[PDB]
Amino acid sequence: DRDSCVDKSRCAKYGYYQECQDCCKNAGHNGGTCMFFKCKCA
Repeated sequence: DRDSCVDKSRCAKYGYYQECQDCCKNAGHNGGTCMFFKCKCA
């Protein structure tokens, strides 16, 4: 799942966000980036 770090990932139009970032390290994606109003990861 990790909905909280994919769709419900509390981000902006574009940017970065340490929450989804650090979550995504743990997930093993790599890290996160904001766009187009959510945080997505690798």
